[PDB]
Amino acid sequence: AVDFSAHPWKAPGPNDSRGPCPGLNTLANHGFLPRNGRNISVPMIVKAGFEGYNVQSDILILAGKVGMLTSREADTISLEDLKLHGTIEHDASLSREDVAIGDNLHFNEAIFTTLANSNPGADVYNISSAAQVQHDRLADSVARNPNVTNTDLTATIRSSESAFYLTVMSAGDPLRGEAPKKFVNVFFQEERMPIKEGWKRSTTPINLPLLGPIIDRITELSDWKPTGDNCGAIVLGPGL
Amino acid sequence: AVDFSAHPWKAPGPNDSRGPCPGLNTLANHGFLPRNGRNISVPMIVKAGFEGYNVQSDILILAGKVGMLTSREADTISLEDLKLHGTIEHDASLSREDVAIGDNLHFNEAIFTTLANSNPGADVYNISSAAQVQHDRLADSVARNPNVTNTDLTATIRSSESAFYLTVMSAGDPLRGEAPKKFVNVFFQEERMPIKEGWKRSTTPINLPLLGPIIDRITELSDWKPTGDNCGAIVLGPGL
Ligand code: HEM
Ligand code: HEM
Ligand SMILES: *[C@@H]1O[C@H](CO)[C@@H](O)[C@H](O)[C@H]1NC(C)=O
Ligand SMILES: *[C@@H]1O[C@H](CO)[C@@H](O)[C@H](O)[C@H]1NC(C)=O
Ligand SMILES: *[C@@H]1O[C@H](CO)[C@@H](O)[C@H](O)[C@H]1NC(C)=O
Ligand SMILES: *[C@@H]1O[C@H](CO)[C@@H](O)[C@H](O)[C@H]1NC(C)=O
Ligand SMILES: *[C@@H]1O[C@H](CO)[C@@H](O)[C@H](O)[C@H]1NC(C)=O
Ligand SMILES: *[C@@H]1O[C@H](CO)[C@@H](O)[C@H](O)[C@H]1NC(C)=O
Ligand SMILES: CCCCCCCCCCCCCC
Ligand SMILES: CCCCCCCCCCCCCC
Ligand SMILES: [Mg+2]
Ligand SMILES: [Mg+2]
Repeated sequence: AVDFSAHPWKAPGPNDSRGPCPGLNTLANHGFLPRNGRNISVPMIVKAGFEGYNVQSDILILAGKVGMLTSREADTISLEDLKLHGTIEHDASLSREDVAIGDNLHFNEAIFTTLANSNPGADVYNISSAAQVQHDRLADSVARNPNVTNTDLTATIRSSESAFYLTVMSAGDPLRGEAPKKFVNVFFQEERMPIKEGWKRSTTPINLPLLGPIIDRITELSDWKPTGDNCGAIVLGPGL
Repeated sequence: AVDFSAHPWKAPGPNDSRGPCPGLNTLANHGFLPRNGRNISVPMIVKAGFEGYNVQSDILILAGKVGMLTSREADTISLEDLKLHGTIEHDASLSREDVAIGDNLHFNEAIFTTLANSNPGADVYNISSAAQVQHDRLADSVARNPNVTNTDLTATIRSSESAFYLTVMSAGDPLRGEAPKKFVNVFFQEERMPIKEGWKRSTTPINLPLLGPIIDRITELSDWKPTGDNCGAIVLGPGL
């Protein structure tokens, strides 16, 4: 049985590995993944994402094995390894800076302002607000980053990530594609499960069939267009 | 200290998974990897390649983790999974057909004829013969396959594979970049270590520093040019 009371939030120490992903960082901060953020396998991620968020193995195996490429080890990563630019890590993040013009690893409040201020007049973020934020964040990178990369692949990953915050931090059925701002804000700003605030793990499995139409709708509403190269080539390992 | 008498060749049975790679197939056929070809992890590949061939973890971790993408499992593959087109598997193979116009999985004697007939008048294959074979195999694909994919990435993989047969099946120092035809022919045709024929595991470690200049020289001598977009994008998982 999973006992959330047995999984308290603790702030990471200075030598606990944390990465650019709030999903995995939050799992580590609650001990669903190792609190040190090290020696993490795809099986560990699969189990952690299921226990913490009811996210299913389909998306976690797919994403997990791509993430494994970022380390030099046979079958594990440190969470910090995931910052490797151009494997999964991309420009026009929701809460991090572009690597060419800043820190692509740590939560940045100034970047996060765009998301925080989205969906004015409501107490939830939803698909249309998520799309607007993606549009605005990409425009910011195009304006300010002379090395900006924007491809079909980065755009899809970005929509996947928005679909994650909308589903995993939902109050009701994750199908609805909306999440309380108070929950999503805690998730990004503190990398904590907002238990005190009333959040509970989804009782509905979050899998590719559920996420797919949400992802596609976020993309559609974001008014995304190709801007240049558009080759969806990933970096296959570190130090190439 | 490896005892190859403890690792006899046995023909694969009808339920044994085999893939497009003679290196891994041969390891399975000698029980360095599971003879059934199933539930193979990157650690297993690292250990197997070391024990069988003296191939080091640098190349096997890098290649292994890319290979893991081809399955639906968290941290293992079946050898047959590696046939997934556009992850590692490519057009203009040495011993398989292009997927668009034939069987990209099984050894094909007619394809192998080009390699078998290379370096006429010597009893070895070497860097210049390997380069000629790559040139000729690519020309064949460009002639006969309207869907040919030929990129910096596929060209590098192809030269890596040639460097592998030249080094792993060598008689003396793998550094020399030459291997007896009688050894290489058995390797491809029977997916067997040619022990009876006089082959022994290299006493020199085969790693990226050793392979790199061989790879680069094969490419240089092959009179290579890209096709089309030259997009080095890999397929990130099955059933996309
Ligand atoms: C399934 C539960 C997970 C959730 C809820 C989740 C959530 C998120 C969110 C919301 C972001 C966007 C952060 C931003 O734009 O500032 C993100 C980024 C990221 N995630 Fe995850 N994630 C999960 C699993 C994974 C897995 C399994 C990996 C393994 C590769 C991963 C790797 C990353 C990376 C590398 C980024 C940085 C992308 C970027 O913004 O540049 N995530 N994740
Ligand atoms: C252990 C030492 C290795 C050797 C000596 C070796 C040798 C070879 C050779 C010679 C080929 C070319 C076959 C051809 O063109 O017909 C090949 C193809 C291939 N190898 Fe390996 N290999 C090794 C390790 C690996 C590993 C670790 C992976 C992935 C886990 C891998 C995946 C492949 C794939 C997918 C192909 C097919 C590429 C193609 O021809 O389309 N190999 N290998
Ligand atoms: C990582 O985890 C594996 C599996 O539990 C263990 O055998 C190994 O000793 C660990 N390595 C480190 C760095 O602690
Ligand atoms: C998101 O919320 C806003 C404000 O409540 C609303 O106007 C908009 O239609 C919503 N979008 C979706 C897709 O539910
Ligand atoms: C980034 O862009 C600048 C300005 O065009 C250029 O000088 C530099 O070489 C680029 N760097 C990369 C990472 O390609
Ligand atoms: C082993 O491989 C089979 C398919 O051949 C798969 O169903 C099974 O889950 C695998 N198990 C693991 C996790 O190694
Ligand atoms: C090959 O290319 C043609 C033309 O671009 C395309 O219609 C077809 O679907 C492709 N695939 C195969 C394997 O024939
Ligand atoms: C390969 O062998 C042939 C025939 O012996 C020889 O002409 C050629 O120079 C050799 N090339 C290399 C790279 O040693
Ligand atoms: C954090 C999300 C990572 C997801 C990686 C792969 C999913 C994206 C779309 C599917 C693969 C890309 C080719 C269509
Ligand atoms: C199976 C052999 C190679 C497949 C993956 C190679 C990874 C990308 C190549 C870049 C560096 C390796 C050789 C120079
Ligand atoms: Mg980023
Ligand atoms: Mg092939």
